[PDB]
Amino acid sequence: ALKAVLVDLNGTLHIAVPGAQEALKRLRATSVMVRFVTNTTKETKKDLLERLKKLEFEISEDEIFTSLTAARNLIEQKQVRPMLLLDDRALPEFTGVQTQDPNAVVIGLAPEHFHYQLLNQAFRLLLDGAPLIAIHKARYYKRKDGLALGPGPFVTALEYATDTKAMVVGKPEKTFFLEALRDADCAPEEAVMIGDDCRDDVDGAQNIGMLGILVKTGKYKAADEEKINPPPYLTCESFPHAVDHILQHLL
Ligand SMILES: [Mg+2]
Repeated sequence: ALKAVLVDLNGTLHIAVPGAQEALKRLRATSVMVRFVTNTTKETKKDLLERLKKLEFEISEDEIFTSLTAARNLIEQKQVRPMLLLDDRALPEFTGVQTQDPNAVVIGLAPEHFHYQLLNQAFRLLLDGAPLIAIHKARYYKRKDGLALGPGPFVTALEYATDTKAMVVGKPEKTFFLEALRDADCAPEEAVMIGDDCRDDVDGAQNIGMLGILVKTGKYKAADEEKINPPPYLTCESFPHAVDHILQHLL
């Protein structure tokens, strides 16, 4: 009955977690589809794959899925020409997407685009009926010189200005999981997500009816499992442990 396993790529697989590359080879001995997922506004599948190959994982490219892929999929489903308020680094993920005469607004973390004039242009697309698509809505992030504005304040500004709500496509939001699961052509109920983040990874997956496994690596702190309802289907020490459980109980 288990058809797909989604695996967070950051803190679940490396900080390389010991046993991970072996545990994954073991998971592959089954027929389960394996997907490697992350929220990102900046990173390509090619870079992420690279980083994983360095670390001795056997992962192919068609297996990495991100916040950006979710946005490309939605773009292609809605058949819209987005204005891409994205870092120049994300744009390889949108090659072949039409952006001229735009009729949609896609917004990630794009400081160089996060100025009045270009924001006002986006505003006028939304007044005209353009859908607003947000990669995610984080208030801030940490950089070399301290906390800095993330994409969330700027999504909200556009939302405030137009009295509309963005479709958010990054974790914990439902779209991230449904698009990740799209290539397995399976129900969320027939999949599991493994992450070190009880909210973004595990609660997010379980809100659409996936089984969520919280691992005590990466950004996990003791009693994180207690902050969500219901609790994670399973909380365990690491990715190799998650995997043994899956082999035992779910396959
Ligand atoms: Mg992570």
